[PDB]
Amino acid sequence: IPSLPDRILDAPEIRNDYYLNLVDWSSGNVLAVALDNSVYLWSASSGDILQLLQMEQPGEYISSVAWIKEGNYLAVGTSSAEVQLWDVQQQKRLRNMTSHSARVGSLSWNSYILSSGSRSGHIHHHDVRVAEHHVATLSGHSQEVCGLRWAPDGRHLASGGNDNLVNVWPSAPGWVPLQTFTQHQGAVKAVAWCPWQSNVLATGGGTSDRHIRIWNVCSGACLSAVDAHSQVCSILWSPHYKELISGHGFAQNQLVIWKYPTMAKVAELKGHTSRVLSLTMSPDGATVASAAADETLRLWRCFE
Amino acid sequence: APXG
Repeated sequence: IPSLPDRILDAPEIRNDYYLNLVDWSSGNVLAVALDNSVYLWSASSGDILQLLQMEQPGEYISSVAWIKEGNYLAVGTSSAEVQLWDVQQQKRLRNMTSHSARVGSLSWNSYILSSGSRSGHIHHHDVRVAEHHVATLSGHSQEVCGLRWAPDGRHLASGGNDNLVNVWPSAPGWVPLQTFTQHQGAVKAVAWCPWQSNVLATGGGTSDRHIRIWNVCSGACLSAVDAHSQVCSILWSPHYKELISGHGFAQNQLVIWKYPTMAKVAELKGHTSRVLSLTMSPDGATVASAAADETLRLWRCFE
Repeated sequence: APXG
């Protein structure tokens, strides 16, 4: 595992707000990076950069980005409670979806259904193909929904909040969680499903929790609870190595690679000078981009 | 330069 990233991209004006999900790597190998009020696209193949959009009103900022599975549309959540849908090949906003009462800090796609999480605590399902996009409201959080992730098989949706809860929702309704994990003693932003085990979920808590928890969402069992000694902003699973990677803050501002299922520490990726905000994985699974409050995106080819 |  290389101790240095393969690339370092400048991320000037990246919002140092823990609850936002400002980066996402598309299946088309394009990294979407939200920098204050703009979204930049960076093609990992050509290095071409495109300023896709800029918010039009003063005080507006991007609070989340998420690529649809095919990588041709980008969802962008805003501080003005909008969930915009951008066609990145046309470089045009197809939709400006309103329904939320507060910023949309988290997003996750399940086919044509886009789920959005808000600072209000609500999650909305949006059928982006239809006029009345708002087809469901999932209300299981009383504070900001900062983690939102559909399972790769679409059978469950996980959400983590600033109310220290993890909810595991069904894919259809009523709309009540199948599981509500209260064991994290801090905000739950890190939420990632095991790619090779349908019901296995990894979650990570903030500064007052510092733990990575592995769950079986069917039995509700906590399979593992590991102290990372720092806030856990993000978790990713490598489908190739059978490992997890987590991003952290004070004091080391590092990424940790853990062996699964033993949860043994494999490596620490040091380099960021301020807290890591988000991790995102390349489509091939080889590279992890970490966005940090030090205004850089470090691209670690740690799984190749 | 953003992302440079």
